[PDB]
Amino acid sequence: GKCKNGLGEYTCTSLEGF
Amino acid sequence: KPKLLNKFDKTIKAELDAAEKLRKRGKIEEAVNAFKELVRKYPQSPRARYGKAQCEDDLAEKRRSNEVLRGAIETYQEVASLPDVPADLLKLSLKRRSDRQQFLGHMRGSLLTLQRLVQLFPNDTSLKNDLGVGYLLIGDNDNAKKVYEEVLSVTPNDGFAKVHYGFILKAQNKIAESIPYLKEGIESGDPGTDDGRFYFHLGDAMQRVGNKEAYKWYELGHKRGHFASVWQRSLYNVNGLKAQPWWTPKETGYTELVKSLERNWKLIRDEGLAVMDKAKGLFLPEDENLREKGDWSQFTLWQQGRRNENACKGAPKTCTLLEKFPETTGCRRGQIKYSIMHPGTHVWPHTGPTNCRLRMHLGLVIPKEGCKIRCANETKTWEEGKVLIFDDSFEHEVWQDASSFRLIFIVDVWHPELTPQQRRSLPAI
Ligand SMILES: O=C(O)CCC(=O)C(=O)O
Ligand SMILES: [Fe+3]
Repeated sequence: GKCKNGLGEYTCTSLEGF
Repeated sequence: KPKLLNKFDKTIKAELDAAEKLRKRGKIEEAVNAFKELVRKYPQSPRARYGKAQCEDDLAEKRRSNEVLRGAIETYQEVASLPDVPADLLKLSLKRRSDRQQFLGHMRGSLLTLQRLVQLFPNDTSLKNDLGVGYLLIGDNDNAKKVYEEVLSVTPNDGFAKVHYGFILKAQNKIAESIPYLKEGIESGDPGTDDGRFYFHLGDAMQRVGNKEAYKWYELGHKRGHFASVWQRSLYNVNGLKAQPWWTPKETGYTELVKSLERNWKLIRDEGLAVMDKAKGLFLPEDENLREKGDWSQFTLWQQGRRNENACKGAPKTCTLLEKFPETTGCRRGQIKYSIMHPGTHVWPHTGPTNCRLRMHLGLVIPKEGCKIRCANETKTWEEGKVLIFDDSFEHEVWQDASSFRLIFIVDVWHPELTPQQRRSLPAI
């Protein structure tokens, strides 16, 4: 899920390394 | 301390130390070569293999290369496959493997590594806590919950497990049940509990049950550096951006966008009404547990700076109008969407995730009574054909007590003080 309007997810950004 | 040397490795400590000294002195390419030579001569050496992996890790940092890091991740696994690996080394190698897999976004790979760690070290509660994080990162709250229930069954006062169990309960709308876990977890002071996410959700859970202590926790979270202020509680921030709950068009600098929305508001309204009448399934119910009650749905045209092509087939003129304004279409930390709210709706006080956007609202169908929005300490109402602008990183709240539907158009823009460099490099939200 995405943090569209709140902070409901554990993390809001994706992990892509460097 | 750690015991990293097996019997044979103690016999080659001089060579192993010489290679590690090169690494510690920053001669990474020489250190890589030294450990590669040791792995050649002593293919079964766990310390030599770990040294190779550590050098590849440092080299990946030096070259900012995901592929070099992928090599290190494999070598860290090779350490675990070697004979007679000391227990401390096995844990360090697989822990770093999982951590680097997470950095790369290989979340299922980290999960398999964390599962192996728990199988190899069944009495290590820290490793189970790390497995729970692995499940949380992949979005598997059900399995994460079971992990923290296992931890709390053996160590009931593990504060890391308490805050994370509390976080899961809150996400599942078990608000009352979540409060003691979040509160006791934070109060434990255990490593990993001093985290803005737990302050954020403890205070919010308290607000939802009417516990007036919520803002003492927001105050503490601010004092400990997690929140810019007690009112502005976003966690994905660029420090120093102008912080104000309400903005005028001129203050944002986006006056051409505002003029376009207000001059052309009726076409935007009409396409929204047409979707309501003939394609109402394009309106999706709000799905972030932000409603106490009522009906609230959104029709999204842009998200994370990406146009939804199918959605724009339903509002083609509005999407054509908006494409001239990359300050909103390219806002990778915002959306562009219709928002309908019906009578009997109360939206809980909440904050958005980031201070990097401002949120514009164009009134489209506004009943004459019953609709209002609070941001921080100030409450306003919408007008048909007019734009309001607030910073949703500040706590805000909405009520719908009219006798018919209320339709607005929500347009997120980059914070005006973010430079183009920043707008290009911030990760999407
Ligand atoms: O009034 C609405 O439709 C949404 C209010 C809101 O929470 C927001 O715009 O962030
Ligand atoms: Fe909101």
